[PDB]
Amino acid sequence: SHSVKIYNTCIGCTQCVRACPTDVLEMVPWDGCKAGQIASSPRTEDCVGCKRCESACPTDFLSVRVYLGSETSRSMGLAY
Amino acid sequence: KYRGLWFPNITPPAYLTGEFPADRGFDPAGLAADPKVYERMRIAEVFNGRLAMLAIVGCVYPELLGNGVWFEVWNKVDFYRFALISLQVVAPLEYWRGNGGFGWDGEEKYDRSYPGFDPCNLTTEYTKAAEIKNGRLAMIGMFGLEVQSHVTAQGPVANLIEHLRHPLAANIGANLAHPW
Amino acid sequence: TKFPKFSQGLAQDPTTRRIWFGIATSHDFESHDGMTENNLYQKIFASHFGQLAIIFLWTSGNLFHVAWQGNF
Amino acid sequence: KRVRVAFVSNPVETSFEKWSRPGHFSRLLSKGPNTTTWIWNLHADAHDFDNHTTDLEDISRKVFSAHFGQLAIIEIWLSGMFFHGARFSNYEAWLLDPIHVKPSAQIVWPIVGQEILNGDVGGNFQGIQITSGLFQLWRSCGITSEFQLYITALTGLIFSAVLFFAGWFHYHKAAPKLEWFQNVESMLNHHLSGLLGLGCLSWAGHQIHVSLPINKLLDSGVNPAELPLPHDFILDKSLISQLYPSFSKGLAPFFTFHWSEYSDFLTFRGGLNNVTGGLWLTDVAHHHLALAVLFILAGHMYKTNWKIGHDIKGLLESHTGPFTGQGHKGLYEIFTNSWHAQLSLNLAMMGSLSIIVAQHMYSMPPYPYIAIDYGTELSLFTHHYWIGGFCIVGAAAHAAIFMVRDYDPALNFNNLLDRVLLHRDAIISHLNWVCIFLGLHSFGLYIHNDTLSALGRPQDMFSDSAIQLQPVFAQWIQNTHYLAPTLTAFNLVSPTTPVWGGDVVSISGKVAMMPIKLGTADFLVHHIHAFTIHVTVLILLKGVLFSRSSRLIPDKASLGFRFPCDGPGRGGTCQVSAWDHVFLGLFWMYNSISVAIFHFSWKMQSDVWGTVLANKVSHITGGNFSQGSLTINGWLRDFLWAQSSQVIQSYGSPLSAYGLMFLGAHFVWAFSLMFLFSGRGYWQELIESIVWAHNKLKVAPNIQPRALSITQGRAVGVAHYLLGGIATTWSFFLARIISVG
Amino acid sequence: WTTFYWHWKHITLWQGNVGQFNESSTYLMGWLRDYLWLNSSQLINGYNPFGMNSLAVWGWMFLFGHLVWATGFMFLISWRGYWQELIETLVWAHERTPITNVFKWTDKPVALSIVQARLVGLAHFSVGYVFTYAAFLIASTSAKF
Amino acid sequence: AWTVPDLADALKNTSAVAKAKGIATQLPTFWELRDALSEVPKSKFPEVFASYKGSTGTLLSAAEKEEKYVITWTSPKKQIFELPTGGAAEMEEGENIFFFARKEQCLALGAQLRTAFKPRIENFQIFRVFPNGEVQYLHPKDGVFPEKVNQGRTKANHNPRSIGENAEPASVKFTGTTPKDVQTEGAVA
Ligand code: CLA
Ligand code: CLA
Ligand code: CLA
Ligand code: CLA
Repeated sequence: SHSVKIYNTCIGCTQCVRACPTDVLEMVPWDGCKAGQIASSPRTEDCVGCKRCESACPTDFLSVRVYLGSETSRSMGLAY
Repeated sequence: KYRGLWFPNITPPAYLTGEFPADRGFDPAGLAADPKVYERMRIAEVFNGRLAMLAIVGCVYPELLGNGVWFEVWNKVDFYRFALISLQVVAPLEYWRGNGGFGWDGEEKYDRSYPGFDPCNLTTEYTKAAEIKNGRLAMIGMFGLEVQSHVTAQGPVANLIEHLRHPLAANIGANLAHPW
Repeated sequence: TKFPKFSQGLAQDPTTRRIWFGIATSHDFESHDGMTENNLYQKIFASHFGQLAIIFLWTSGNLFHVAWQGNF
Repeated sequence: KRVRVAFVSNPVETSFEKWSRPGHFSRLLSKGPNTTTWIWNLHADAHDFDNHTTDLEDISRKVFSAHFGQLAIIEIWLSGMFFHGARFSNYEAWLLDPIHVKPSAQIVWPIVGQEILNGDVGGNFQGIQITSGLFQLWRSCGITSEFQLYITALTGLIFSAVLFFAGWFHYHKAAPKLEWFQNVESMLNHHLSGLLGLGCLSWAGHQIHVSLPINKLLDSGVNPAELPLPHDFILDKSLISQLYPSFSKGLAPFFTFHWSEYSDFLTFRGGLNNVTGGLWLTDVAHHHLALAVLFILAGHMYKTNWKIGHDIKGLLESHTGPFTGQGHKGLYEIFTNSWHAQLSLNLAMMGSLSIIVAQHMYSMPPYPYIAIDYGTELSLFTHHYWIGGFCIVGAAAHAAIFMVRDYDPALNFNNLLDRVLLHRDAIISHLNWVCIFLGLHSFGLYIHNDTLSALGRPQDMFSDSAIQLQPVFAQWIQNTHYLAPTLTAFNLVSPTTPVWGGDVVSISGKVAMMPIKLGTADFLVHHIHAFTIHVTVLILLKGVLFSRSSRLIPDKASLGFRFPCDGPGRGGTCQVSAWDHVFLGLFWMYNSISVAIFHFSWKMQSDVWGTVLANKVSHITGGNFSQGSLTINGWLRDFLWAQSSQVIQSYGSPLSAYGLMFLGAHFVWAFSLMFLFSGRGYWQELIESIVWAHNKLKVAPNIQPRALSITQGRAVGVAHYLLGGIATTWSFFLARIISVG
Repeated sequence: WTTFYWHWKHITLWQGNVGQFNESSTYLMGWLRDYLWLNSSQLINGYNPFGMNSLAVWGWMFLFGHLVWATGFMFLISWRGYWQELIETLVWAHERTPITNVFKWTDKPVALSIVQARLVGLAHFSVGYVFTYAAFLIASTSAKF
Repeated sequence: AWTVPDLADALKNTSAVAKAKGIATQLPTFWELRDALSEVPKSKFPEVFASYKGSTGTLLSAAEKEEKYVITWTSPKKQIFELPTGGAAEMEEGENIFFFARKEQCLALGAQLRTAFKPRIENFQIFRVFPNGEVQYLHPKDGVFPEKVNQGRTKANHNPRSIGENAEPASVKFTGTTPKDVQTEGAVA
């Protein structure tokens, strides 16, 4: 499976969460930023590796980061 | 069981219900009114058809390959040897077909129309109708070949090519208008 | 399936990727599963012997085919 | 009543303000540049009107007005050709001696040694030999002077100004409303009956009254200086009566339906003139007059304002059978609301028409003395083939833009378009099989021959002296077309062309046309053609049908028509967009047309073009196509290596520009691989180090250097590949056929 | 570039006409015409409609190199998504074609990866480059000497 | 409050399940369609054709052997929407059910439900269905859409640094770890 990690530079704009096509990320509460929410990645078994989240992120060098790893039928985007 | 008929507004015979493949209500001469004959006729129809299908490919394909014409084969090939050797080979096969098996009493009760020689499991009440219809087409064809053999005295590929080259000067009209 | 046994990640892959990426990572010994420095140096040293033998067999075959089928 | 002119006065103010504000048309571009990407985006997005506005009326207006600008630029280009023909040509010399003088209408200035390109073309003239067919077209029109060429070029420049005016007027001053644009039945009636109908009538009028006399006199050796001027045929009916006596009866036969009285200028002979090697102009007149009648008729078929005529929406909705659901319902709305749908259909047809033009103009040479101008013949075939291939690939592009941008599911429920999309895996998979089958059974046969030839077994080859593959259907068709004048086209004298069979037409020594025979070599090339067209359809159709979605990407439409990928996951999704299918189809169209024009060039040089002595015909490459084309080695050796001697031995001669263009095109083609084989990750990191050194010497720019985008890299790559490939063949073709033939 | 120079420089020295190299090597049409074009004559006649000579193997390996080089461009130019979507339609056709379905794969067919195809493209390109030049180099030198 | 929903309650509506099975079936083999047409007179030919309702974009064999996905929602009107598997379908007034082969297709249709309709549809629920018969509810997993912050959610895979404060790979050699997973809070499998 791919690995999605969130770093403390997040500003809780929710853009990555909106972008994700397989519901991997969600917003949980946090106190490290003004918006009082950070992104999190509970369902990384469903991550396809598209990197749409990283395209959405507006922080200078992203706060969300997808490290591609071992392939499964879920991550390989197979309908067969 | 809707089925089509061989002539527009006719009514089918009452013994032809559509119960069997490729029934089109066609028995004006009443040759299958008794059910046991209709059983044998059914086996015969499929078997004459299968043989006409083999025959018509056998007749056309060596002429396409330039190996000779089907009704002139007997001046290069001895008929009597061919027919002796063929009947020797065919006899136990035909025997077993009619018999129903290898045993003297039938025993291993097989279908003598539709044995199981089908590795692709393709057999349905539809493919049965396709087999019959292709066979009927081939029987009509082999009738054509024989009559054309006598009337035009050329091979069937030659007959086709003549019709294609000169459709008006090579057709049934022109060939029967002359003494032939 | 099983191949490649030096990579569990690849050997769980249900696609034809497993085969291709198994062949292409077979000699990269550091990246193999549970590789230690000791085991790494020992497989390098053996493979080195294997390369040497292949070179001596190659020369042996040039000599042989020229002695047998050539015009030296 | 219903069909009516409806417009708006003065909707856009003429001012140079926005000319000074680049990017004005886009919300994003108008904020100004920050990186270099902006500049490229400005050029890429300029003509994409449906991305500027949402109003279909504003889009229609821009389209109509842009069309006038295109006509203006075409008119400048034609005026140029007429002017160059009047002032820098040997047209008047060529008109006395068409067989010997070579047509030329471009002189070069003497500077840096380039004057060598002014070759010896005849008629006491030095210049560049042209291969466009202008001189033959002018002669056929009846143009004999330079004055007439001058008048035409001046009138065309005024007409170009007027068309630029119309564009400004119909956009800035009096712009039609969307209702006007949506009168498709009026448009069809007018374009068929008016533009094509009256256009054919008018041109038949010119032919009958100007082109037929002047050509008839010229073909009987009448020296163009002492020819009558064209009005003289109109004013003095005695001149035209001597040539065609039916004119003495005037228009009385026409009105009493005794049209057979005009059978001396309206013929149906068929075949080529024996003097010029062209079609007979009396046939060409009857042709255009018959077309006129059919087009005027055809344009009376749709309903506008008078209760007669067919309604198109009805007509489409009526035709619906059982396999096809709701059938042609919903199409009328697509074709009167989507400009991209129309542009797709019209490009597919225009492209197919260009290829038909090419195939019909080599076999039935329509202009005097064009058939024995072998450089013209080769050029026009090749030109029209390339134009066709490009248009067809455009048709696929615009179809995919329609699917991504203007498809409405709601209005397409269980009609044909929806049903197509419900079985798109069956369509692509069957196409895939056919392409593999044709690949193996066609290029596999060349590989067979090459290998068996090299193994020393020539009797095992697919050849006319070996295993024969004869094209028997085409032979059948050829024979039927040759016999046609005896039964099925009885009132015709000769068959339409010598190609079908018969005798060699030869003007002076040179062969105009002669029968083209087909055998094993013709069979293999034809099945190669069928293979390459099938693969190009596979790539373009896959792009149209999978433009909105696929198993891999469910929401492609939301990403759009042109996007580079959806990231390195799912195994990697590079080039999934429909734009990327158009990009790969460009290469396969290039491969397909390239093989076709090589076929033509070798077959014509080997089996048609040549010189006749008595009855023996000595072809240019001496009949080597039939045997030599059956291996790849023979294509490389007997075509590519042998016929390339002229272009590589052209330095120091007036053909040396082709030598330079040959090397230059090889260069541009190889340069394209830098863009096609790399990616922008590398280039953006290399530009970072360069930007460093500019920064250190305080000369870094405020518009930040960026590497091109993914899409733009692909676009640059295929552009430079297509340019370098096509120009290479152009150099090689013109230098060869200008030298030998 | 280094081997073309070495070769042409020796081939002209050994034949005696060093003028050929001295005159022609200063412009690129010289390389194309008096090196590639001229010294490919015997090579491409290794097998002809008339017959074949012992250069027929190098002839064939010369066209083989051309083919392998060109095949590498497919991997280098067309990229993965195109192929992943086509292979999805072939998997559909296999699954839905009767009789045949019973042949099932154990490894789900997918398109090659991004790096993999860069490597496969490079390997086709390299093999064809080497095999073409070695054919030309041996056949041309051996033909004239 | 909010409780995890059941597909069983959704699958009770037999019409909606019938429709779902109808639409998630593959188009028939030509042979089968030929046979169906063979058993009817000509007038009834479009009815046969009208009996098919699937496509080639639907579930293949993996759905039966690995997992399929189900989306349920309730529509206020009968309207045409675009399937993520190519083609169009009709949502009925009331409960709709649709089967898909990937989670990305489900959420794609969900995304269309939340953007492209004038009364927006927000009430879709997505479930994963195994061959044995276990049904796992997937989305929205806690009742609240994930873009909205909800109490009770915890941090997953959080790294408590910036990305520049990761270690160098050469510092964790032969130890079995990478720099990216050092000191990760809420590290999932
Ligand atoms: C090591 C390189 C080498 C190579 C490339 C060849 C190549 C060949 N041999 Mg030769 N051979 C070799 C060594 C080699 N030989 C040696 C050392 C001997 C003496 C034992 C022979 C004895 C021999 C005989 C009797 C014959 C050949 C023949 C041949 C030809 C056909 C293949 C064959 O039939 O051999 C079959 C192979 C053997 C008989 C034994 C080969 C032993 C070598 C060491 C194989 C291992 C190579 C290498 C290390 C494997 C690594 C590759 C891997 C990384 C993919 C082919 C040209 C045939 C021939 O002449 O056709 C015209 C033939 O009749 N060879
Ligand atoms: C004569 C003066 C004139 C002026 C001041 C205006 C002013 C304007 N026009 Mg109008 N227009 C004019 C003439 C004029 N137009 C004519 C003659 C036409 C018919 C073509 C139009 C049709 C028209 C349309 C369809 C539109 C405008 C629009 C506009 C506005 C923005 C134009 C702009 O920024 O682009 C400046 C662009 C250029 C200078 C590029 C000119 C390209 C020309 C036409 C062809 C050149 C091809 C050339 C031969 C090069 C070939 C390749 C080369 C390598 C050889 C601006 C108010 C636009 C608008 O309203 O936006 C909201 C708009 O959509 N105009
Ligand atoms: C009547 C024909 C026609 C018309 C009206 C259009 C109109 C359009 N096309 Mg379509 N198209 C066509 C034919 C046409 N196309 C053909 C034949 C092809 C296949 C090549 C395409 C393939 C195509 C694609 C792939 C795309 C379009 C797009 C567009 C739109 C924007 C174009 C733009 O902004 O580029 C501005 C113009 C340029 C940047 C000029 C490019 C110059 C080229 C690359 C080189 C020309 C070389 C020159 C001839 C010779 C050498 C020059 C010398 C200096 C060396 C516009 C709606 C685009 C779109 O998305 O809109 C939705 C788009 O992506 N078209
Ligand atoms: C020479 C270079 C080359 C070759 C050989 C290929 C080959 C292929 N291309 Mg590729 N392609 C190329 C360059 C090439 N391409 C380039 C430069 C690009 C642009 C980037 C592409 C882009 C491209 C796209 C976008 C597509 C293709 C497709 C294809 C496949 C077409 C189907 C086919 O004909 O298979 C038959 C195979 C061949 C003709 C290859 C040669 C096989 C030889 C002759 C047989 C081998 C010997 C064999 C063992 C003998 C068995 C029989 C014998 C014993 C009797 C084929 C594999 C298409 C495809 O896959 O559709 C199905 C497809 O969509 N290509």
